[PDB]
Amino acid sequence: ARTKQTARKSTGGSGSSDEDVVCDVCQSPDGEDGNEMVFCDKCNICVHQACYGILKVPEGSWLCRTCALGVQPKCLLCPKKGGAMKPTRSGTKWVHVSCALWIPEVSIGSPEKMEPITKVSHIPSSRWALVCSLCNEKFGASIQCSVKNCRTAFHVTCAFDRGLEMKTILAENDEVKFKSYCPKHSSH
Ligand SMILES: [Zn+2]
Ligand SMILES: [Zn+2]
Ligand SMILES: [Zn+2]
Ligand SMILES: [Zn+2]
Ligand SMILES: [Zn+2]
Repeated sequence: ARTKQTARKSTGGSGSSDEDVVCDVCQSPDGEDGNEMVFCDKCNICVHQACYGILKVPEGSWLCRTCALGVQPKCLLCPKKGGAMKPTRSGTKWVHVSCALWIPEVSIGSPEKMEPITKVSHIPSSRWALVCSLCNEKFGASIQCSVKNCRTAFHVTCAFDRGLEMKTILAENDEVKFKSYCPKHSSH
């Protein structure tokens, strides 16, 4: 499959194939050791292996789940269509991987496969009650700024699309903490 590669040829020039391409899930621009950035050959999103559950990069074509099934579903947790999505346990509904990761109560189940997406019902009612301060659509679940006593709310996908600071911290047991910061509190 087509992957984003960073290296320097003997011909000179840039050291990256797709310089403006980021992972659709975590928006990082770089592949990592054992963690290639793989393109979907239909919708052209690029995703880390570890962000989407790609155990091994296929030598042939690769399609994301929604393209492989020929569907364009909405996310249960936000109003955005398109992007890296995974199905619920029974296959009837779909959730953005980023929404699932950044909303704490959502479960991924298998770290290797990054699916099924479960425990959506464990999201407390307060996240559904909030109105995203970025798009103002009374739909889906919103998270809040990690700053002390800042309760500005936003969808995960809206946070990514509007340039908010979305931070991941890696700990020694290989768990990952997911933090988010409103515009006023973002570092950049
Ligand atoms: Zn990623
Ligand atoms: Zn696709
Ligand atoms: Zn979503
Ligand atoms: Zn929103
Ligand atoms: Zn804030």
